[PDB]
Amino acid sequence: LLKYNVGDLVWSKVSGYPWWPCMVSADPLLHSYTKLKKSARQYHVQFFGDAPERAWIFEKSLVAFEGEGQFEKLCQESAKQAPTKAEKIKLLKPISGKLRAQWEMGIVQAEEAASMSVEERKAKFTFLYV
Amino acid sequence: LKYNVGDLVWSKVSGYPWWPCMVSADPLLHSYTKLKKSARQYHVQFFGDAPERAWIFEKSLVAFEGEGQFEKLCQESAKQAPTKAEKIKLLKPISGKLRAQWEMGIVQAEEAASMSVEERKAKFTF
Repeated sequence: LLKYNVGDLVWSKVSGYPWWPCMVSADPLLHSYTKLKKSARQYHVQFFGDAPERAWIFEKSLVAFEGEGQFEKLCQESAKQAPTKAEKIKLLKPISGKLRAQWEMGIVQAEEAASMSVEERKAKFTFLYV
Repeated sequence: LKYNVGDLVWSKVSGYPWWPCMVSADPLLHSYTKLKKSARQYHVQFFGDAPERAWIFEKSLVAFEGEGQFEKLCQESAKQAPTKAEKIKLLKPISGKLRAQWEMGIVQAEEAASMSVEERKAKFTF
């Protein structure tokens, strides 16, 4: 019912990627965290992991983050909606390699963040130029 | 395919000016091009002093010949803007930190353009 705010934890879905743990944050060059591409709202997110990536993601590809247990249900619904048999097969491959290691590292960071207050998690996990 | 890894391109992302980029392998997916079918995307790294990367639709990519192309791309994007609000935003001049980083990307892209493919791939791939 409410708009996400800076610091909220979300799952993000990018094509070719498993659902990914993120935090809504302000774009450091645009100084906005939500905007209209003007009727389709996006939010700015940073992707947890070892690499500090960020992106503008459409509202419909974001799901509020409660914990890693949601990942099962998100994947089942992505599979039971995959149009082609070819994408269904790609979705059923257990994630592996550097992709898996970066995703598991992202899950650990997001679960630490989920147990902090918003003001504390913004201080700790916001990417900043260093 | 219209581009190979190491090709310099301009990328259009909503809210951003046309931005100098290099086509590159996604470090996790290992691909540099893919279908989201019949709608091709390419993976790019945005020049500048912080590493950013994205998957961009081919229709939002233009081969990078030189800085002089920018105002041409901007004029064409403004004619095509879906709404007058978006048009007006495209016509406002860039400044502040966004422009400083844009100019950083223009320097590295010209520098990268002035060295061979495998030369540029070595230094600029993060």
